[PDB]
Amino acid sequence: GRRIRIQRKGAGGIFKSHNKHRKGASKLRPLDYAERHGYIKGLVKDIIHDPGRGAPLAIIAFRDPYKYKTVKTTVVAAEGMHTGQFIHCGAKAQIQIGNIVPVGTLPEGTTICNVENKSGDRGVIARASGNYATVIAHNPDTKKTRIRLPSGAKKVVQSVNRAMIGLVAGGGRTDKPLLKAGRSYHKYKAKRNSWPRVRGVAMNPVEHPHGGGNHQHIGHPSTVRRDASAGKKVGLIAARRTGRIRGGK
Amino acid sequence: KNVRTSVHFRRPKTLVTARAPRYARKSAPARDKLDSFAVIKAPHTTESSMKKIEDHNTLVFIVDEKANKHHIKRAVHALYNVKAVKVNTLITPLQQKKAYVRLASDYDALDVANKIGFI
Amino acid sequence: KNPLFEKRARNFNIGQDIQPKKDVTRFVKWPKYIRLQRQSAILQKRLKVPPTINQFRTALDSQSARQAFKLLDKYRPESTEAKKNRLRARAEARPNTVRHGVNTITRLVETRRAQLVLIAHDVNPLEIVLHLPALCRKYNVPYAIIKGKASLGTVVRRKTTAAVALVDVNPEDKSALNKLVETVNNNFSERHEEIRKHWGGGVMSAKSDAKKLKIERARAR
RNA sequence: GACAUUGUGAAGAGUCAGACUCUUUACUUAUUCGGUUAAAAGAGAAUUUCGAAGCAUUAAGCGGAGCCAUUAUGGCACCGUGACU
RNA sequence: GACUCCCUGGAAUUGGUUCAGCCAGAGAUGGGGACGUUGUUUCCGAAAAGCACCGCGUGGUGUCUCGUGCUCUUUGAACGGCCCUUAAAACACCAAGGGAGGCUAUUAAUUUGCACUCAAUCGUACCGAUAUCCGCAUUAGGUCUCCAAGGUGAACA
Repeated sequence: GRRIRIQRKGAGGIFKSHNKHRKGASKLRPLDYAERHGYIKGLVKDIIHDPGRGAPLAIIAFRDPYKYKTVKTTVVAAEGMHTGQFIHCGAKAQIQIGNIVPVGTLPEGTTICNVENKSGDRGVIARASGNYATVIAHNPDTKKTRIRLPSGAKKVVQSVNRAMIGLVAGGGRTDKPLLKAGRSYHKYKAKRNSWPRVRGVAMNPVEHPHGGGNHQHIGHPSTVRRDASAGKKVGLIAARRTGRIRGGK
Repeated sequence: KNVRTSVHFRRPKTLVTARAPRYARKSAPARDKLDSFAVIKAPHTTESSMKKIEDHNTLVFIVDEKANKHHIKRAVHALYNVKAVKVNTLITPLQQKKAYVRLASDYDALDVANKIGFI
Repeated sequence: KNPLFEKRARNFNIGQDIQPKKDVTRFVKWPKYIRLQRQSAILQKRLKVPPTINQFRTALDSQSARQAFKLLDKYRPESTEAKKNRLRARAEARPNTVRHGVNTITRLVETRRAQLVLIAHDVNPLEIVLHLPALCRKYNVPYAIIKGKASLGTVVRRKTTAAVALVDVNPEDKSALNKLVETVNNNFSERHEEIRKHWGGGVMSAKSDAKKLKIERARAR
């Protein structure tokens, strides 16, 4: 047969991200002396909308400590952040919404966003609109902190990993139905080529393992193993279970 | 150990010497082949050219395809001792450069054409 | 005193006046060849060195090396100026000298004709002279690992030389050679038992040592 | 899974007769990943927030020694510190 | 020259105001001012042009006063609605902060205005379609755009 759409996606042709009008990558400041031995004050100059992203971006201006110049930072805004606000970033910054501080200084149950998976990666976790992580526990002896991620997982990080206090702005986005198909068209026009989605059973056996037959049926179990080949890994991959979830999970 | 106030290392500036060749690559310089004789090829003696000469004090020449308006001005001056106030150039569909040279009010294009021969 | 000459100090704390031009040498991003030089040296210090390689790290002390070079400079080969002056005189018409070259020195040692041998401590590749200490100790030829192949080459009117040997010395410097032999043997020949056993390297960084000391103190407390 | 890249230490068990084998653990220099315009790392020494949409650059001060012109007055030029090792 | 901005002053018995909005003790109404792109002229260009007419074998006369609009096109102003859609980048010019520096009250630095020289190279014809293109061709096919009169009528039917 021929290659399937999933196989074709890897070549990065018509499936590249549409980033002509993107305003930049959301990143905390690079870790440095100010953030490690105190705090640095920046001014929230702008709150803008980034195409393809449901959370607004905050343009924040900082003063370069080593030369006559101002440095502008782009990061997803926490709810409540406003233009003209002062954001303090460092180890000595207080517990205020929008401040960027190490997770080791926060009390249990604190709500954070833009959490650093590894010290210095500039914020990688809890960046979608309305999302947040929570500070579950600390361990001063090993200098570590347990946090709860938006997916419900629990992860251990170094106590010096930085995060922004508060949750990401723009929450509640996925509550209004996209009543029209044109709405989804415009949605994915700003993100990438992943829409519309054609069912495999509607295809021919040359393009999909599910295609073919005098009736539109899969014919084989939809649960495929983890180590299946590239052209066969379609359906519920390495599914531990199937069917409607009855109870908590 | 050479106290450094900048975290960036740039290549140190080093002396650069101009060429002092031990022999000329070319024994003698090539002679400029685009002199006045090459620049001006032959006058244009059509009815339209005659009208231009008579009515606008403008000579019409067929010139080399590598000559620009400065070349045409200088060549005309050196060949006919006439100043040109303007030079217009076109390339005909047969890839021939045709130049209209408007002489200053002092000179008479009709007299110059009479002297040259095309008339 | 002019009242208008008022001191205006600058606060360089965080979030204050821009930082001045301090020393950032240790943080400079050095070019690749410099980085490789430094990292190679660090690796040589860090890795454990077998005794036959480590024996070249311990060279003659400064005073003994100065004495050795003072003796050696008395028999430097014929200079370029001397050669120029000698050439025309000879056209109109071989004292004792320092020998050099690993092959020449090896032949002299194997023939027991060299009285003192000085081996450069920084010969690269090291296999060129890796046998000379053992060969000299086997043939009972006084030998010393001295600092500077460039220094030996200067003594010999060259750029570098792996090793030098003093085959024969004048009666004026016989006593100097004897003293040099005693000093060289005291620290090189008789200690062969320790030289064959001593393992070099294994030195950690200051930061690692500090961390280990902090851990030890914390556990003791 | 085995062998090589693959180094340096501890504890336990088992084999032997100081070695090997494993299991756990520690180190960093091989190796790998990340941040940065490679900008304050480790030891030691002294001992900016009432969350105000302002500016912050081409050193003041101190000390030490110099030069030029007619003691002095003029003008012009360095070093250290300020900026801890 | 709408919008915007400034000064005075202090508003409920609330006012101003758009087709629609909306605005005001964070200073409305009233009164008085500032700015500016689009644009207009009993003005130069300029009637010596073009146009219309009358003559001669190169002349002459006139080219003027007004109105009107749910009218169209283009331009401009000011707003409102929409997005899980938010609607380029570079070059170049200008401005501001800064005050390193520069000339030394009949000198000088320095701007201002006139006068002067120059502005290279390549394309420029014509068709652009029921005959100049692609379709075997002078083929009922296909092939990107701009300008758009009167009547009837809602109307580029």
